[PDB]
Amino acid sequence: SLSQSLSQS
Amino acid sequence: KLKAGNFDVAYQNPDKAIKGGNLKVAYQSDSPMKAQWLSGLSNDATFATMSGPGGGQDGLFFTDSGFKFIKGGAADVALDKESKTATITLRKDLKWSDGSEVTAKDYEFTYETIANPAYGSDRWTDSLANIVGLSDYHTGKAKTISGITFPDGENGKVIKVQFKEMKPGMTQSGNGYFLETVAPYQYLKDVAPKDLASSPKTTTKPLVTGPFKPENVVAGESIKYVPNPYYWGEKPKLNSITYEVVSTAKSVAALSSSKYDIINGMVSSQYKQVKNLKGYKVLGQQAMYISLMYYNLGHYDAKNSINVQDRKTPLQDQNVRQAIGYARNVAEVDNKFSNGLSTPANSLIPPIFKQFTSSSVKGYEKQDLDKANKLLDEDGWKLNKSTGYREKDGKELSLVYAARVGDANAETIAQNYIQQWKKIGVKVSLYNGKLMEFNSWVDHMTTPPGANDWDITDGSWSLASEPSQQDLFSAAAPYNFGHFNDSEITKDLNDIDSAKSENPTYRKAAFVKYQEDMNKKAYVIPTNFMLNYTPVNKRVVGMTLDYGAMNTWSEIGVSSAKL
Repeated sequence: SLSQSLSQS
Repeated sequence: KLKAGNFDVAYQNPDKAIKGGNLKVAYQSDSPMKAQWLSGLSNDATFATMSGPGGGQDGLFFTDSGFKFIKGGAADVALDKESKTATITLRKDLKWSDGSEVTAKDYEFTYETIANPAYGSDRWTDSLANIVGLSDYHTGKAKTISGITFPDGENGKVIKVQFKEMKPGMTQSGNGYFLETVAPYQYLKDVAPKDLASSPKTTTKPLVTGPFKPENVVAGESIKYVPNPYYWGEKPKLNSITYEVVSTAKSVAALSSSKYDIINGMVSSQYKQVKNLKGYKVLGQQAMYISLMYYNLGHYDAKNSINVQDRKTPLQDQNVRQAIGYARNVAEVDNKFSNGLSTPANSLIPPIFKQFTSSSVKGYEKQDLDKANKLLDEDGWKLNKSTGYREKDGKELSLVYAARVGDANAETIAQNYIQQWKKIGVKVSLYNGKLMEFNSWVDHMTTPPGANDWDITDGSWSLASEPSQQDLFSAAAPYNFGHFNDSEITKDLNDIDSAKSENPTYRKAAFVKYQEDMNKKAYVIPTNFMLNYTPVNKRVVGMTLDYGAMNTWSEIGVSSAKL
């Protein structure tokens, strides 16, 4: 992805 | 037996796609959808994924399968080494979904939504501090961003970004040193900054640039996408795409009933169920992903954008941080529950980054209870035989573990770690005695100044597509959830992105040193690498996970109608 994103798992 | 990338990335369907059709997609999430169409104001992977048909929060650049920028997307980017600049050229026919023009100001405005603290963004980074004038804008010293200029004015199509130094990742999407999205300034300019995140205009009623537009958004639940007639590119085949959240417990049944054509984000533990569905083809690839255990080591000063490593805790001792890492049985857990899809991580750089991952770096992938016990001993944490826990100055080594909700095994796995910590004389309890809901956890982690009521937590990331981790761990980044600040680590991070790291041999050495130092300091402990899988109904035409596939929302269709 173009950015770091928080994942639920 | 760990599965290898011997999945197919594409479902090459021999049946022709119809004209029209209604595709049904879900993202597996036990927490409600958080619709936020502005990239700078959104922190979560679930919505970033769900926004894909709409343009992925209005991403500008096409890439190859290695994430290198190519020409021909909504915009092109060109670098000039000796001026230390990037020039972004928006397409002449790039429009918003109301038919208005996307212009240079829309690109600059993205930077304001992150850098002006009045919007409440959590995405300030030291990477952004490398844009001339942007730090001074961020602190309110300057009212404009001097390093961002418009060769053909605010209503032209060209933006120039001036850097302090060039960075090797700048040829690659996800580099973090320049942004890749637009925000509709003319639509949003009258919204007070503090109100923008909650405005209907960024949630239920956005403007977008992608092949589809969100006709309706049901807050917390779903998006109804229809074709966007102002899209510059390939006209879609489908009449609509619905995108909905589905709970972990309802996912498998939703495939059996053909409710969803595609479900994204499904957990490793459900793979055995999904693989046996004859109506579906399962695609897969290495995940651009890391999970890791965080220690709470400080607080975040938002006014001055700095992580301050001042928390008084036994976790300030390196031996304690290391011991707690060595005590976990990550491999045992993965072997029991993950169906071969989760591999204990040896470092923070995942295998997808083939050049800069280091397979020979040693981390905490192998349980070593003997080593953990020795470290605590030597740090003065002596076992009280009467209680079975270690002490110093009559103070017990007791910690709070903010474990998160997950799949059917989440509570079991958390308790498995608590029991391993008991074996090394560390008393660990769950935060408020139960697993934490995800959206609550995110708030708890990101809201400055940080909380003091947890010691250990787990995080996981859908990583940016360029391997530098400045935007996870730099001193100015709110995403450094445990708030460590270490000159050795800061130098390591910087060296990875230095001019000398334009040479890939030098950059490799820099990534190796970083991976080693992070494992030694143990401010965080790498947990898992993953292979991702995605079930696709056999009626879907043109589906592929290929990272170089740039037009999939326009190309994808169905070969027969849904019942």
